[PDB]
Amino acid sequence: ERPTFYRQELNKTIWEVPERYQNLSPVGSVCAAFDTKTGLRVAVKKLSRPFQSIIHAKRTYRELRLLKHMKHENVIGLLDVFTPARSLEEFNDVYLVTHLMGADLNNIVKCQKLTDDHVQFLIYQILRGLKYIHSADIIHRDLKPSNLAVNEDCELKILDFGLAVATRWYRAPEIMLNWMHYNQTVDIWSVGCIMAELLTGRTLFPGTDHIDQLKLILRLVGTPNYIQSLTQMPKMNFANVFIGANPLAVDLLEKMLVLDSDKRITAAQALAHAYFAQYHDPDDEPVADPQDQSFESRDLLIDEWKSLTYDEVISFVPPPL
Ligand SMILES: CCCCCCCCO[C@@H]1O[C@H](CO)[C@@H](O)[C@H](O)[C@H]1O
Repeated sequence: ERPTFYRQELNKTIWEVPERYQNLSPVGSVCAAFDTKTGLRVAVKKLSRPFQSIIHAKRTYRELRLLKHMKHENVIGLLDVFTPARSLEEFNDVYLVTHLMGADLNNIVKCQKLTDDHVQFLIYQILRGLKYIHSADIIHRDLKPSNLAVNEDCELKILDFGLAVATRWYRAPEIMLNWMHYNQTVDIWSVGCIMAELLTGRTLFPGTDHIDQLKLILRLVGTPNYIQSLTQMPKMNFANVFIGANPLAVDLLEKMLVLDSDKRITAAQALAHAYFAQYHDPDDEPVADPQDQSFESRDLLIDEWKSLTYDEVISFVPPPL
């Protein structure tokens, strides 16, 4: 049951891992390995400093639990979680294992010319995935082409949250102006820009800095403070803009790239949209199981949070095959 572990020096860090994980190679805390058992390419993350203090011990607990909970075909899943520790008394480090995908959306877009057929399929999957994360009270906030992975079968997974500027390009306006209580539809704005890049092959808002990213946005959607001082920009007609896009692609877009986060279509509404008629299937578009958050109101010592995390690691069961 317990694997043989081996040890290794990598970026001034000694990694200790089960012997199934071979060829460890860091990228930028995170190593790519080859899982000889499963013949699968994997990423292995070793956690930075769990149990650092009390607020981290607790954050490590909460987020491990959130991650264990993820089970959906369009969302990164946990293949494995382990520690070389042989007892709670010596438990310090925690390792996470997920599979490494092969391609992602940015390397794809920068190499091949997609048809509307390809686009409809990719976005459906992204939205189906987004429906699920949102339903689990999560707000991803860095949705970008490089963190949208696709494997051989063209199955796409959303990758990069509770885990780890090209991002500013896909960021919702309200996220750049330090709103404090922003909405889940910040993620739908991201989808809209990704979608626009799929339809055309080009970056919609390739802006350098904050205010300038924003000048570029105003130039598409027209002007809605330092804004009561910004130039008059009239609203562009999206059909005149996206020369080729299925007029259904354009209507969905018109509803994603809206400034008022209150009027922006949700993940669930967008799935029901006529652009997705061939894939839309309401009885296989599931939401997250309720999770218990009793611990959320507990006030324990660091070795209690560590005790609990330990027990989560130990109890983890991997995906069947
Ligand atoms: C220069 C334009 C910047 C963006 C304009 C408004 C962005 C989103 O809109 C606003 O965002 C808030 C948080 O999500 C909400 O509380 C507001 O009700 C909503 O209208």
